[PDB]
Amino acid sequence: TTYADFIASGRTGRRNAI
Amino acid sequence: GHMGNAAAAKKGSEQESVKEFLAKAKEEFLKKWESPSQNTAQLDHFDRIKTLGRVMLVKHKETGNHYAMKILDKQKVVKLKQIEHTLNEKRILQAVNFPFLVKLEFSFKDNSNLYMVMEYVPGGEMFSHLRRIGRFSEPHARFYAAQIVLTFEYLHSLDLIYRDLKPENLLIDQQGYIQVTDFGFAKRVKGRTWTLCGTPEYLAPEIILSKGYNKAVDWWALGVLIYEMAAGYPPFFADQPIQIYEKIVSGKVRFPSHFSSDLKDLLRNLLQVDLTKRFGNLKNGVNDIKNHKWFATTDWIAIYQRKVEAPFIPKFKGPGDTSNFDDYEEEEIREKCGKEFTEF
Ligand SMILES: O=C(O)c1cccc2cnccc12
Repeated sequence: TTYADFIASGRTGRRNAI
Repeated sequence: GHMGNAAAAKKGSEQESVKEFLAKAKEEFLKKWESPSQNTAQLDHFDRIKTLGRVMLVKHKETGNHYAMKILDKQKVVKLKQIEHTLNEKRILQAVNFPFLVKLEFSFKDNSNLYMVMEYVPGGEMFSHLRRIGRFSEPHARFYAAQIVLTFEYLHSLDLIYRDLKPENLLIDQQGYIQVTDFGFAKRVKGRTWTLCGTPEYLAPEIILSKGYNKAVDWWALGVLIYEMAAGYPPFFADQPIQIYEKIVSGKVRFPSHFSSDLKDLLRNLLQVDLTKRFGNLKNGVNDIKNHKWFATTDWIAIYQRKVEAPFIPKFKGPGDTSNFDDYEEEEIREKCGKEFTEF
């Protein structure tokens, strides 16, 4: 599922800027 | 047509009143922009409480008011090539005035650090609430979105591009309204600009593709934010940024099945790769967004006046309560780089 893909991305935590 | 006479006259009059408000707000902004405030307090006026450079909860010794104190070591700003951004962020913060922008109450510097003391927003980041709750209902998402729309309408009228919209940068105050923080990538550019900056999930395609770009990147970012608030995850993600960027530029976006048709229509017009079709970038400006069906129930003036009952009030265990913020380390606080920071 899309939600599962999101968890698998490893980018669920706070995201840094470039 | 869509609107009868009465609604048409009401809408036109509202759009004219916006113009009149923005005109006065630009006058007020430019006066402070052209003569910024400096050295309005000092460190020993404050007890340091807890880490939230660095941002610390502090208590003003004489008023007991709490503040978030951003502490920046000058020599460390220099080595990281950030003098102009730091100067500019402070300059912007002391010149703007809007109900959804965090308020710089004091600033000062000393031999080692620069200090920005703003109103403490005790509710924490939207990011935490969104991950915890999972996703926001469309009315809940819309209440926040309306505040960003108004805030961008304000900033863009001052020729300010914000460039780092994301839930991490949106604080929730004690009444449940948003306070935008972190103007470190904002810039006062009338035309185009070219800097590669922002957060991967939120970058407009024209940034990724190394084009000159304009304030339309903020409207793209609003589309990403609305989607993330209502889905619980962003419209473009992947393991690594380069794969996210391929998705962003692809011109394709998929929506959860619980998204309303109105919301999908709005997002297809914000998340529009074609700058000639992207809402916020057309002849009708921000009005294409404000008048969209998804915002049909939004009373824009009531949002601005903060008269709308918020859908969510973070737990408020007291002033100086830090529980909506997470826990961090423990550093202490020690002339360096004097010329570089004269204007601060
Ligand atoms: O200005 C900030 O970045 C900031 C960061 C972390 C917590 C904050 C609480 N109140 C205001 C501002 C804050």
